[PDB]
Amino acid sequence: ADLGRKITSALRSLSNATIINEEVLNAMLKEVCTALLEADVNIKLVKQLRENVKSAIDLEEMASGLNKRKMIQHAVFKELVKLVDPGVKAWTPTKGKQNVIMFVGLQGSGKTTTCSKLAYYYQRKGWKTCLICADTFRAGAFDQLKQNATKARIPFYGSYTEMDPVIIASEGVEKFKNENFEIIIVDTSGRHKQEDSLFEEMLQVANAIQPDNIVYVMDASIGQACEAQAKAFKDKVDVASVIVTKLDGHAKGGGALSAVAATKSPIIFIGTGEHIDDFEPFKTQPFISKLLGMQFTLRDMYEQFQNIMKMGPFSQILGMIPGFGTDFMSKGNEQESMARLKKLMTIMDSMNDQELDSTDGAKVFSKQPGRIQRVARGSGVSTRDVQELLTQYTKFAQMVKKM
RNA sequence: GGGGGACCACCAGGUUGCCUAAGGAGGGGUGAACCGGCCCAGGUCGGAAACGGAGCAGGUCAAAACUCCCGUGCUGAUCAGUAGUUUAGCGAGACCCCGUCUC
Repeated sequence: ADLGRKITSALRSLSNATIINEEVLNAMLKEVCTALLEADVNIKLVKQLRENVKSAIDLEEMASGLNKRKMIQHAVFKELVKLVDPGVKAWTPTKGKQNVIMFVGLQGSGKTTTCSKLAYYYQRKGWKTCLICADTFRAGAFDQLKQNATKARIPFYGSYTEMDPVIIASEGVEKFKNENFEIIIVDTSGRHKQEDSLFEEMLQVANAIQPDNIVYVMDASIGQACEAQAKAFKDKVDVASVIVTKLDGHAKGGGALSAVAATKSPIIFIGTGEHIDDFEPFKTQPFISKLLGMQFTLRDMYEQFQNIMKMGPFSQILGMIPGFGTDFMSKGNEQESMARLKKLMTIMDSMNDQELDSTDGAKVFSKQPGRIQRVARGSGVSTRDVQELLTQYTKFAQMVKKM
């Protein structure tokens, strides 16, 4: 979210000036290239983007009569497309039946986190996922995967110390082909801080099973050293994809994105932190756009809050829409405003059908002050917080019936 | 957490009356608004945890209080007028005819 501010500052530097000449475009691209280099992005490819922008739109030829800065922002957006993502969306849905997808990461790339949290989105969309943990050389990560996975009702077939990921993955697939499942995600192990050594075993697994998709997990902390690895990743398996993880902990994600774009592949999923909810599919060009340029009852409010928290996760889509304004994007590192909503929902759950189905619950609570005091017995929140909720509901209903 | 006393309200259920014009050891419901108990999701408090406390939704009633019905005794009142019994006459009159007389 820093690169968008740095290029929005470059757009504000284009605006509010009465110059327009080649020097302003030069000084703006001098600030754009500085922002890309401070991300990580390679000065050769950035100067290639710059000379492509100049060869596309010079200012020596006269397209006489022209609204400016709009097609300039569009050309900068277009060249940042023609480098970050190769175009239209990478194919996210569930690819037919039984969906055998392989995952190979790196040591320290949050293999357990990615392989745990990718299943929740397909389970919420309505697709049955099954994880085969062939992480044979990580006995502790077996226990972390099981402790994080038993809260999600997922079957598991895999034992300890068989030393054969081929046999473990094959017996996993042939046992999850029993109850007619749909997605089979196979999580393979780590070795040697992988030089050239696990790809032989992964070719053995692929020759044994013949999977459908192969997705490799990459980090944002590596930066411009992703290229030599990605050459091997895209020469050994052609039909394969990337998941770039760990964005909020580093300032070097754009360099990894530029390395993947220079090695010419589309990216399906992306990770944005350590929490469960920090994964997003790719809406490629609108990600770059959102980055650069931005009778009502108590039961009715409770059900609308149910619908809003049902549209809950969704934060990179719902929070980056034009028309919001400045002074946001942190709100105290984004946690408590989503957390207190469930608390207010339980304060509303401390009400009965009469209070929730009456016409004006604030008027009913003003007529009967013991109804305010009855919420505090079962919600356990303070009566002051109940009264603050009722004043917020009163102002809310006033803004609704005036709205 | 382990134990010794003292007091209040009630229930089951066995004997009962210095008790009634009658006083069921009946059934049901709310148990709300903080004022009965139990199980207590989520949450909160204490704790490093195990776990435990106050306990909300929700469910529950042999045992806080309230209320309804049946039975009960007093008590007005309604219904069918059911029940088993209680003109005529007289005296005068015009003209004509018949005789007499005179000129």
